[PDB]
Amino acid sequence: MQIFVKTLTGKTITLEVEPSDTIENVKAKIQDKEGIPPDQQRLIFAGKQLEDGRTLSDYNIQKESTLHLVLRLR
Amino acid sequence: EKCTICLSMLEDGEDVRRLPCAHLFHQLCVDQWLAMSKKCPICRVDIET
Amino acid sequence: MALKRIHKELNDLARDPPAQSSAGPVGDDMFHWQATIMGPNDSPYQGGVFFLTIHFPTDYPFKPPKVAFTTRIYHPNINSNGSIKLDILRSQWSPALTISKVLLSISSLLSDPNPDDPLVPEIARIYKTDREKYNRIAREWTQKYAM
Ligand SMILES: [Zn+2]
Ligand SMILES: [Zn+2]
Repeated sequence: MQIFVKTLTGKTITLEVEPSDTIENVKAKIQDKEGIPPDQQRLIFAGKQLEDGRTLSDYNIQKESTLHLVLRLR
Repeated sequence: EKCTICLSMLEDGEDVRRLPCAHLFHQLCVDQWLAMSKKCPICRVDIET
Repeated sequence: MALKRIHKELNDLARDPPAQSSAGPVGDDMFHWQATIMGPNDSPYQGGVFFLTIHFPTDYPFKPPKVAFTTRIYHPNINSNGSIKLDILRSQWSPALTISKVLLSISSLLSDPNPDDPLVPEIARIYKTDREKYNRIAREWTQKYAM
């Protein structure tokens, strides 16, 4: 399953994922693709910040859903 | 041409309304609005002026 | 009706999602959404995610959605409670307007406040009389509440 992660830049990075993937995993895929440390990734989808523990499916992320990546700069 | 109120297309064979300002809507769509307001949903020009 | 229109909007958000904001159903009830607004740039909110509740009334789009911040924010037009004094959400509502346009105009509000019609007088005086105090406090609030 392919999803889109939109950054503030506007750049849309694409990810191969499975609904069962943790947000943890997705952040790890984002790190793998674009080099960002997962601790400085906030993922948003449909007004919700995505919690690490939880999964793509139980945020209802589907094929071609677009997440938003904002960075925390901690 | 898309009705800005219902976001469905303005098809041939539908009851449509062009306001004096030249903006098109489904009649049934805009009539609900013109009930509560005499202003064009798109440009806000008053339909009586 | 409302539901069709809400679904169309949502379908359009998926097809072509805005950067700078995100929105959708809190659960399966389509009439209650959440949205995020990224603090507009060239503005003291930059870097903050601001969470909003959107409640669509039963006769949307003919009545505006109730839109509130849940992130606390320093702004002349948002109080604590996160009520928003923005024209299009009251007198200048139009059924031509979408939630994304609402969201834009709230971002627009964040960029350019209306201190002359302020929901929070305190903050309006400061916005005008001392801008850099206003920015400083807004930036501080951002970092405390939106980051
Ligand atoms: Zn219509
Ligand atoms: Zn018009």
